[PDB]
Formats: sequence, structure tokens, C-alpha cells
Amino acid sequence: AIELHDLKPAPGAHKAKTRVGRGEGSKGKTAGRGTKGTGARKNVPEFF
Amino acid sequence: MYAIVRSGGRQHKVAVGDVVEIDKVADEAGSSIELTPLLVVDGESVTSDKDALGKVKVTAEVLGETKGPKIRILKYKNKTGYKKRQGHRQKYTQVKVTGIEG
Amino acid sequence: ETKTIDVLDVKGKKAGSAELPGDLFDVNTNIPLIHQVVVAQLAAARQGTHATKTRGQVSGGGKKPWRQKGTGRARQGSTRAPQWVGGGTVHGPQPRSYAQRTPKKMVGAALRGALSDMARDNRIFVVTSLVDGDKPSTKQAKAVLSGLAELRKVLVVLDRSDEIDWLSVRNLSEVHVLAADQLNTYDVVNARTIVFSQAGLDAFVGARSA
Amino acid sequence: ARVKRSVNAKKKRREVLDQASGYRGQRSRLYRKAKEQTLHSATYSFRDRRAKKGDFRSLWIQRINAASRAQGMTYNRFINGLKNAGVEVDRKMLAELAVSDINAFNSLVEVAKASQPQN
Amino acid sequence: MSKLKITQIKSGIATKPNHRETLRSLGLKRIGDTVIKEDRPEFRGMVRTVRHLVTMEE
RNA sequence: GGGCUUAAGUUAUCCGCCGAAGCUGUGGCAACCUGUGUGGUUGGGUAGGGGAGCGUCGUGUCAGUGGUGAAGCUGCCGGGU
Ligand SMILES: [Mg+2]
Ligand SMILES: [Mg+2]
Ligand SMILES: [Mg+2]
Ligand SMILES: [Mg+2]
Ligand SMILES: [Mg+2]
Ligand SMILES: [Mg+2]
Ligand SMILES: [Mg+2]
Ligand SMILES: [Mg+2]
Ligand SMILES: [Mg+2]
Ligand SMILES: [Mg+2]
Ligand SMILES: [Mg+2]
Ligand SMILES: [Mg+2]
Ligand SMILES: [Mg+2]
Ligand SMILES: [Mg+2]
Ligand SMILES: [Mg+2]
Ligand SMILES: [Mg+2]
Ligand SMILES: [Mg+2]
Ligand SMILES: [Mg+2]
Ligand SMILES: [Mg+2]
Ligand SMILES: [Mg+2]
Ligand SMILES: [Mg+2]
Ligand SMILES: [Mg+2]
Ligand SMILES: [Mg+2]
Repeated sequence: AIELHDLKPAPGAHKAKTRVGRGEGSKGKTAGRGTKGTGARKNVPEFF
Repeated sequence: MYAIVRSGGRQHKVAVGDVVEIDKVADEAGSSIELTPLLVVDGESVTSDKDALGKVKVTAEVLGETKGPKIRILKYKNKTGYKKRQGHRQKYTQVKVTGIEG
Repeated sequence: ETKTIDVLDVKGKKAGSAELPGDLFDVNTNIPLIHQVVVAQLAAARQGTHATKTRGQVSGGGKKPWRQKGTGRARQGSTRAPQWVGGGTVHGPQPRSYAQRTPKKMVGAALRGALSDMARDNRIFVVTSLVDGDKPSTKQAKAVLSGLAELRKVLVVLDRSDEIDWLSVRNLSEVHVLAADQLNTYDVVNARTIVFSQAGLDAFVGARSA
Repeated sequence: ARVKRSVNAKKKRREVLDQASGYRGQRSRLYRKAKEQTLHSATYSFRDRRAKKGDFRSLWIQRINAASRAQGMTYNRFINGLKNAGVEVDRKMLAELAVSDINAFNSLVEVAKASQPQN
Repeated sequence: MSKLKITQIKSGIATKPNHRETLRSLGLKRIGDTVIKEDRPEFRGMVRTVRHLVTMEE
């Protein structure tokens, strides 16, 4: 007699997706990359 | 007849029948509290010394809990992206002075 | 717990008896497990035919709108750039499948727990059949209302020629009809009671039993 | 699931335009310009709620100074006299006494005079 | 043993990390904070190390 | 800056006071530690790391609700960190 509205996930099983670049109260603006440089825009290869 | 009394680290000039905005205290509404007096003036007669102020009792009763104005804090600094929002209400307690008995 | 219990076949009034095997119809109801299985079920049910045109797929926009310098306008590379009205969508939806590869043991166990919860709550009835001879919806509406309430599941299993019961209960709109080989956790949880046909319960037990 | 921004977006704009409902020029009409002034308004209000203590203490001290100098006693000697006499009536009640009950304030002045070190 | 009484009169800001760690070891945490220590040479040493930040008594 | 040597200048010394979001008093909030009756410590903050949430749209389920007026828009009176 659970009924579909009593089904909930275990606590901690569904971590909230972090949404970046959506204000300065979170990972905002630079989006966790800092300022300028290669890493500001793409990446650096692991073999480099 | 009036008394300079203290309550919660803040002083008031009270008289019998006055309503005073006291810092929140644990005593429940309708009960009675004693406000510590720091001065008594009965008209050209000023009781000021500790020994005599010990004998005088300012008695008052609790009316209810009232809230202060809603305060909106927005801490901000330019060119950093920093902001911090906050609010405050600062509940107090109504008091009615019922008597200043020497 | 693995207790096998006994329910009584009805056919409206009374008939023989049927056994709930216990190893299924009496197991734990892992709510998180059931939730995951049901969510995966609905995700598989999703169709996901949604699409947008990127800046490369929007018509036109091949040439630079104007010179890079000298005009006093911002540097633009195409009229279909995402910041333009009528330009491409950057990270809009694309067609995809939402099906999740839930393990067999998880899916089955969830089904067992969902069945077991209302087996312990006494919401499974077994009937020899509904309707006799030719097939109406009035008859079975009665058989089920005599059973209890109107948020129902029916099992008739007989996938090829149980047209009588299937077509009788097909049009109730508060009855969900299934073959025993398609019980599935979503429908079991959604059901407030299950009524098995004798053959339906027998075939489900035969398909899965220890 | 395309989402249109307007219904959610207008809420902060209405809040800020309400908060800026006495400002001059663009500061009370335009959300962006009102937003800049509300930052300054919040900073000023926070700073002034803490400077208010000092402002009112200064006002009380000036009034006490005037009232005691009317009795031939400077503020510093008056406060030292009260401290030595052990009367812990504060700058606020003292200023209210000076404005309202000048006779009680003068009696306190006499108390301070008597409690002076006389040295 | 005379139970030294040490109180902090100046802040630790801009002082040397030596001095700040000495204050922490003495247990002083704010200006005006007071601690009681035994008349032990280590505590006399801490007091003389931060002598410009604290006052001592008996 | 006004003005100041009739110091309101320099200097030695003594007695007071002013003075910060420091300290203390009082009231509220929060993080952490601790034996878990207490209490202790802490809470400026950019890049950035961690944690917990608000609001919008779609949607399963249950409970509903709506021309005796939904959505949206717009006043007033309130509420929350
Ligand atoms: Mg930032
Ligand atoms: Mg920005
Ligand atoms: Mg990073
Ligand atoms: Mg950058
Ligand atoms: Mg940049
Ligand atoms: Mg750089
Ligand atoms: Mg970098
Ligand atoms: Mg790296
Ligand atoms: Mg590569
Ligand atoms: Mg900067
Ligand atoms: Mg192209
Ligand atoms: Mg231009
Ligand atoms: Mg190009
Ligand atoms: Mg288009
Ligand atoms: Mg003056
Ligand atoms: Mg202060
Ligand atoms: Mg402080
Ligand atoms: Mg304090
Ligand atoms: Mg912080
Ligand atoms: Mg701090
Ligand atoms: Mg940061
Ligand atoms: Mg209706
Ligand atoms: Mg809508």
C-alpha cells in the first residue's frame, strides 16, 4: 500500500546538480576558472 | 514621582502607569518583574545613593512580546562581486510600570 | 520473512484456494529500491523526441555580417550566432533515450517488495475468472465492485486468447489490465488492489518460483 | 521544457523599485539605476546604525556639558564626580534630566561637587 | 609560586608570529582577557616575550 | 581652517575626560568541539573548495480547486536569517 507518492529516494542518493555561472552567490561569473590564461577557456592536455 | 531604572543593560526614565519597551525577558505575560532603580526623583527630592536605592522597589508587569522594525542588511563591496543579505527583527517585551515604592 | 500464505479463490462467492509462494509476496519493501526501479521505468517510458537547431544548423548565416573594424558595431561573425534573435540555440535539447540499465535482481526484487507490501496489507484477491460465455463490461464491473473499491489491477496472463476477461476489463478506466509476465513495479505500486485470475496467478508463480 | 524568464525575473525588479520609491531622477524609475543606489543605501544604513550610537552619545554629552557649566562645573569634572559618588546614571538619562528636570540635574551636580577629590 | 596574573592590553594584529603564538600559548584570546599562571620560568619567558602586549601581576 | 604668545607653542609632571564595528552589558542567529545537566571556542573576505536552500517551467502519484472567476497584471496590509 505504498502508492506512487510515497516513493522517495534514500537520503544522499540524489545529490543536487551544481549549476555554475548563475550569480555571485554560487560558482558565478568566472565559473570556478579564475581570470585569464589557457585554463580560463579550454584545458591543458595531460601529456603536456 | 519617577525613577531612572535599568533593565538589560539599558536604562529608562519610568513613572507609574508608563509603558516601557524592555529587552526580552523570560517572565511570562501578566507576571510581575522588579526593575532595578538607579535614581528616584519625587520633586525637589532626589534619591541617588546605593543604600537608599536598595530600599526602593520599582514593580511592573509584563504585557506581551513586541517586535522591532524589520532591518534589511546588504553588506556590499565594489568590484569584488561580494554581497550578503540579512534581516533582523529584535523582539522586545512590553512592560507597564505599576509602582515605585520607596 | 519468507512465509507462504493462503488466499481463497472467489469467483464472486467462493471456490478453491490458491497459495502465495512467500519467497515472492512476502519479502521486504525496500522503498529506495522500489523508487529507483519505478523512476527507471518512467524514464524508459519517456520518448525524448525534442530537438533544437544550433548555429550551424540554422539557415543562412554563412558570411560575416560586416567588417571587423571601422563600423562602430560590435564584432559579429554570423547572423545566426546564439546571441542573435533567430540564431542557434547553444545547449538546447537533442533527441536521446532515457532508458536506464537497472540490474535484473534490482528490478525483480523491487517487484517482489511492491507485491509483498499489499500482500501483507491483504489487497490481492484471486478469482477463477470474470464474466461467463460472452463478454460484457457490466459483469466484471460487478465482480470487481464486489471485490472492493475502484483503483484496480487485473491479471489474466493468457496472452493469446483470454479475450473475454481482457476485453471485459479493458474499458473501466479505473482498472489496469496486465499479463502475468508483465506485472512491473510501477503498475503494482500504482494499484490499490490486485485481482489475479486463477490462471494469471498460476502463470506468474510458474514463471518465477524458487 | 523551455522556460520563459519574465514571471520569475520581475520579482526582484519590483522589490528594488519599491525600495527606491523616493529617489530622484532615474534612481526611482529604472531598475538598474535603482539597484546601484540600493547598494549604497544599504551600506549607508548599516554604517549609520552603528554611528548613531556615537552621534547620540555626543549629543547627550554636549547637553550635559551645557547644563553642568551652567552650574560652574565642566563635563569632565562632573562625570568624574558622579563616578566617584557611585551614581551610575548614564549619558542619556542625564541629558533627559538636563532638558526636563533641571532641578534634579542640579542636585546631581551638587552630588558630583561633593564627591570631587578636592585636590 | 605566586600565581602570575596576565591580561592582554594590545591587539595581536601586525605583531610578529612569534608574539601571536606566545599569546595563544598563554591562552589570552582577546584584549582584556585575563589568565592565571604559575610563577614558572616558562611563563615568565612568555610574559617577557610579549611584554609590550600584556601586563603582569601576582 | 579660524584664530592662538593674555598659548590655543615647546617641555617636565600631575589630575580628569573625549574617542572605534576593539572590550564589557543586554537580546537574537549560526558553525564547531566536548563530557553530552554544563560549557568552551568561533562566525571580514577576492580567486577558489565544501554544505544547505529560494524561485520559474514540464511531469508521475495522491489530495484537490476554478465563471460564486484560474493564469497574468496591479494596489494595500502583513511574514521569513
Ligand atoms: Mg564571484
Ligand atoms: Mg557580474
Ligand atoms: Mg576551479
Ligand atoms: Mg576567467
Ligand atoms: Mg574575464
Ligand atoms: Mg593573469
Ligand atoms: Mg589560470
Ligand atoms: Mg592540472
Ligand atoms: Mg588529445
Ligand atoms: Mg579589487
Ligand atoms: Mg553555416
Ligand atoms: Mg556607439
Ligand atoms: Mg567566422
Ligand atoms: Mg530559428
Ligand atoms: Mg563642545
Ligand atoms: Mg561601540
Ligand atoms: Mg565585537
Ligand atoms: Mg558582548
Ligand atoms: Mg563567513
Ligand atoms: Mg570577526
Ligand atoms: Mg568565492
Ligand atoms: Mg466547482
Ligand atoms: Mg502556466
